[PDB]
Amino acid sequence: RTLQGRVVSDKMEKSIVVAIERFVKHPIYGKFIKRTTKLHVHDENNECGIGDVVEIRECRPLSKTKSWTLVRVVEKAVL
Amino acid sequence: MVTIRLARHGAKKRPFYQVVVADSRNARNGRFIERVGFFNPIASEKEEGTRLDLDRIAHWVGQGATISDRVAALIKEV
Amino acid sequence: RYLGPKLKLSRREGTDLFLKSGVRAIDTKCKIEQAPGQHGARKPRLSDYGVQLREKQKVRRIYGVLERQFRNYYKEAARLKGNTGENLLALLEGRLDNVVYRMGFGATRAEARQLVSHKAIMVNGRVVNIASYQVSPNDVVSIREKAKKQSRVKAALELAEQREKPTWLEVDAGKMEGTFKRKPERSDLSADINEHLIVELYSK
Amino acid sequence: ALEACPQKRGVCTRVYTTTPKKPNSALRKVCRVRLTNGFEVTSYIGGEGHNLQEHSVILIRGGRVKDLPGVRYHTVRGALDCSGVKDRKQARSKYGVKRPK
RNA sequence: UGAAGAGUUUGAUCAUGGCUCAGAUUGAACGCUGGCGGCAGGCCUAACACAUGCAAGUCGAACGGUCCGGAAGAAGCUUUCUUUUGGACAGUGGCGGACGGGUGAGUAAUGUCUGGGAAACUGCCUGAUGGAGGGGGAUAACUACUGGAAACGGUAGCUAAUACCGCAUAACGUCGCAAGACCAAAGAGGUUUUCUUGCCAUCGGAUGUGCCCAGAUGGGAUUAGCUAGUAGGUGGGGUAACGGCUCACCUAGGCGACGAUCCCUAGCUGGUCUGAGAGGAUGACCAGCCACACUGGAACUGAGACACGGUCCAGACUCCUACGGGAGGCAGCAGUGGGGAAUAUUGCACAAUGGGCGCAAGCCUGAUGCAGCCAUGCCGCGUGUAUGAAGAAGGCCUUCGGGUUGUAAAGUACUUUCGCGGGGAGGAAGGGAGCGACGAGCUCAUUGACGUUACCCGCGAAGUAGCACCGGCUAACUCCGUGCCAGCAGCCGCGGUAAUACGGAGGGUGCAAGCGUUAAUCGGAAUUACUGGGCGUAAAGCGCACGCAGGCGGUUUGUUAAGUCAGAUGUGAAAUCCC
Repeated sequence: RTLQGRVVSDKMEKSIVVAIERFVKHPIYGKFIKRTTKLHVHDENNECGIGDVVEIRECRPLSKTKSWTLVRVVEKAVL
Repeated sequence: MVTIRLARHGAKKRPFYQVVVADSRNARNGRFIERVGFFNPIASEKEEGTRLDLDRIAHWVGQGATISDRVAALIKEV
Repeated sequence: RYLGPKLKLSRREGTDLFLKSGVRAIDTKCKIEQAPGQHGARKPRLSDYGVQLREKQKVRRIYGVLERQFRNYYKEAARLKGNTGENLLALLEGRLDNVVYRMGFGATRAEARQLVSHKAIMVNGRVVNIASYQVSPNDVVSIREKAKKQSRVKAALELAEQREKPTWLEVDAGKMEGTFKRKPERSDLSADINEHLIVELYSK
Repeated sequence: ALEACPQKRGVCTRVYTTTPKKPNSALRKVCRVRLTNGFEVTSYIGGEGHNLQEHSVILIRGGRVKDLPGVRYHTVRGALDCSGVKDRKQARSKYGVKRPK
């Protein structure tokens, strides 16, 4: 699965957290609601930095919290 | 073990068995895999006593599906 | 059904309903003309709701049916197209037990209802033991071959001879059979009922 | 009724008499009952005469007495120690009174 | 094709607002009233305590004895005794008990519901490939002896297997490097040189599962900051397998108003009922899943139970006891007692269907198939049905003229109950035997209800009946008695000499054992209103400014297109809702 998000942190090594956001309708009201999720993607080449909106795909669970890996960087920077 | 027996729709004054191929574990009148025909002991409802549909069962036969003693008789009658 | 004194309902309704010996001068309505009870002599004071109520009453009493189905058939007849009043009698007149009565197989609807339940009546070959059965046109209603011997029907059909039948029907005393030509209109039926008063009541 | 049960037993604490409200005046028979529910409420005693003592133990039905503010329950005569009314020709279905031969 | 509420706050009116009434359902009942017949159904209160019986065995084509039965011998007869053989019990050996059946306490959690993913497994069964050479060892039964009241136990001696172990062949498989080395396996039975049953290793199929993931899953914040393996990394340990799951070291984070944590409640779901729909309530019968069997905890053996008739430990109870010491626990079936308003035969039986084991014969199977008790409910008949005199009696009502009940209120016949006699169903045929290789197939016979009900035929007597209510809502009237007196009442009220609402009587309505009554669930309420609403005076705008998050936001172009929309496909748990 390909997910789009932002790099809200690049503190850890080879591990970058991507804040993916989506828009879904309320099961009752129906009005759109904003919901995000943090995913620890792998980045061995430490290429992606904070503010980078990259793509995320499902890969072999590098760890318990990391089951995704960096694919391609959409833009350059948007802190 | 996938077996091919009869599914009794049995009702007060209404005996009808459904020769179906299902797992041996499942109940006699539980969820079946696929029906191959029917059986009417009295053959009163319709003139067509049974409809084995050879080609159908001919598939399960060899796939690992075993037929009971009673059903085998009806099946053999084709 | 009500199951009880029918010779009292006639007077109560003011009109002489045909329950049984309505022909003989024995019918209480012929001897004394007034509702049952002690207050049958006193001058009654009916109101609007009164005329409508007592109206459908005699209507349902004639066919001798429950208030439930009688109300159900009303909703149906009122649903389909055409004048409700007309359709009303149509459905009620379509009842198997009722048809049998019109055919002459039974002395009355009460006895007819019994004949039906006793499987002593067939419809288009197959037997029907449900009085609430809706008889459609072109359907033949004859007596059971095994019931062709019972003295009761043997005397009923015997009197049926020379007796005329409704335009919406046609029986054959010989074969003891019968046919339901079509649905009877209000013109054919000569009942002491005001289809316009029975409808207003259910309006409320 | 607490458990929302149709009926509930209870041991009477005292079988005293009470007087109706403003619009009435009499000696209505009542009795405090300690239902198994854990509550001690007062119930009215229907009939022209009863035989309830201190250790009566009678089943409670549930009915408010417009005359006695508080009595929201009625006693079921014909059950337990509560002997049904005697010579009750009319209300036998209530008060519990077998039809005389 | 789908939508009509009413009563009560005023002296009167409108508005607001709460309560209340008839509806459907519930593994019930009490109060008083009983005939019958089909079908269906039965402790919803103490997981309270339990007498008694039952709830898994089956194999001699595994092996020695005993019990039961048959046949043939040594004998003139008897005693005694020998051989062969059938069944089975005791023992030894094999398989099974984690399937089925019961209950719902506990449980908010991927436990469940819905769709996916993979770091997996799967006895028996099915398809395909290959193989089964030689050898060695052990413990019971049995025999002898001893201890104990018993349970049961100690010692000595003999002995076999599809019981255990060592070596080869390698179809293969495993491991390092990279493109090398290592590691398997028991027969038996016969129509015995031909098959049958079974085994060893590998791949696949079938089927059943372990684990992970997105979304969804009640009430309260008068429950808010919480957390130390607690969050992440490396290595290791551990498991069938991922994972701090566990350990060492390092880093120091992780989670929270999209409300964690804590507390309360409840098996869940599909569904059930209700409603126009939405939605609400519920989830009892049946089907799936989960959890639990004296209370609590834990582990082993195994494909699978952490396992009711398996085991270990802690605690209480009951029973047995020469008190030394043992035997159990029906929230399994029936049943008992207690409790309660209250819910049944400690009955009959296996042929059918289905299930376990066996090649088969055959055995086991209160799973189940039926009957009994109770109208608890529904269907064709509670107090009757049909017939019947211009109607002389009795009960009922009455303006006292009359009218009504009109088998007569008598009888008679009945739908035709009940009861008696006969026949006796399956809405299912085999097991066995004959033909055929006791295989397929064909043929035939026995056995009927469940160790006799239903239904059919015949005979046949009319063969009980009561309660509630009658002011209004509630359908159904006056006289008499009493007299704010006694009493009635859900609400509005009624009764002080004419009371239809008090007690009685005549009459009438309802029920037609149901109807009333009591209790419980849903909507009407557009009174939280998303569809359906309001805030000057009726309940209701923050005192103001400003400002964070959030919501909303002018115009033009391009890329992406995540949301959104469309086609196809997979699943759409099953069941149901809807038709």
